[PDB]
Amino acid sequence: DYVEQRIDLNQLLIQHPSATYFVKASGDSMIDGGISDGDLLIVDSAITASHGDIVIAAVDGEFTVKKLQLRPTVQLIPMNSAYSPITISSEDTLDVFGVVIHVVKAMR
Amino acid sequence: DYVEQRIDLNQLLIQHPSATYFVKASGDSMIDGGISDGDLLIVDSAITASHGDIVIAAVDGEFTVKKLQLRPTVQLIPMNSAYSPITISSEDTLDVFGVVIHVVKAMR
Amino acid sequence: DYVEQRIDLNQLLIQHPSATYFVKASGDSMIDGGISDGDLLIVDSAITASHGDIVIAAVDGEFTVKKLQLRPTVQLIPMNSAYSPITISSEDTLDVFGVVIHVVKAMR
Amino acid sequence: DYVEQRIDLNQLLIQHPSATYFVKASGDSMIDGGISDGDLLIVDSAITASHGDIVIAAVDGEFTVKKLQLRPTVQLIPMNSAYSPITISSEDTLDVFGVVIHVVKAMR
Repeated sequence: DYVEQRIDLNQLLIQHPSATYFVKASGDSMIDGGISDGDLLIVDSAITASHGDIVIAAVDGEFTVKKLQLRPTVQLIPMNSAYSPITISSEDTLDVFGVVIHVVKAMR
Repeated sequence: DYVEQRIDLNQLLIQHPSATYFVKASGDSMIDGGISDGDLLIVDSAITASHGDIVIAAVDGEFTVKKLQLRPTVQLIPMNSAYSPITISSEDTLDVFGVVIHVVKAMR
Repeated sequence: DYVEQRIDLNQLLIQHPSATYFVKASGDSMIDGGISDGDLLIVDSAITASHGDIVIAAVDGEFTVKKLQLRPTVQLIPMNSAYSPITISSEDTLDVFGVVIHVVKAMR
Repeated sequence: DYVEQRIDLNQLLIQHPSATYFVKASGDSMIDGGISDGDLLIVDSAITASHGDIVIAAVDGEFTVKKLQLRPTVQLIPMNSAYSPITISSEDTLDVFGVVIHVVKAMR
């Protein structure tokens, strides 16, 4: 007879469970990226950030969810035409805490 | 000492696990709604559809993910200015298979 | 005198009316099975799928009408020599929505 | 003759340099604790949080600097009579990112 394999979102969405956590998006600096105020960002800290990845980082002691740009220069760029990029020069401190792998949007 | 309580997406996102399943969105008839081609739609079939809910439905034997409109007339309307609404008259058969509660977008 | 008992297709073809629905076949992956593009598949969801039954299922969020194979391994196999079987391994999710009990072919 | 051994703040203040970072304090929910808006909090993530420790934590996806209370119940309590405690029940998710070991106040 057939057996219904019940849905398991951790197996489907999470690769490294012991290093995965969720951060709630704030503001609309990343709306064009699909990230809106209130959404859940599933963050994996066991994977190393690359050019293009959206990361949870701390610039000069302040956290933000931005798109990592390593070339031509290290920068944290938004995905909203109204916001401006953040350059990471030598007097600044960049700290990446994980790569956002999924965005969970609620509908009701 | 303190002990970390690991993330559990099922507890966080699913209410009726025995009647919840995921459908993969197709095309872009629902982009303004936040649903894009490829996204996972978490569907709950244990809740009854209401006006405004985004549902997985079959109209005349063909499946679709659309927004249910019961007033002023029963219709399945997209969320893309380029697509047109579907009226459900008496010669047509509507069949709702569940309400989309969350959209999981991947960021790689 | 004789009384003509008018034809009633629901009584003749449908066993569980409250759980029976119709899906329109797509493509020709099941032509050898007698299912062709456009035909109506009368689906009963109140009956549990067995080896050999033709089912409406969702594999990784995508719907299909295929023949259920449980032995020697779970597989969704077509009925067209040109199409290839689908194995349902542990990283995959199978979801059966009902057993096709009849096929309605139109003639004009 | 005598040779002066220059000051080194890392040797003096940091124990695990590979897991130490600085977070800039926000608001005044922790003023009685000596932490004021703008101060640098030197955070060590290589040490496990205990009752009484001031930690950098994320409750339901939102970051905060609070005092960890494990007894009688797990709570995140401020150090400002005007703010109220945060209980961490089962429907809530606590995530500790490190213990604050020092507060650097600037005098200009």
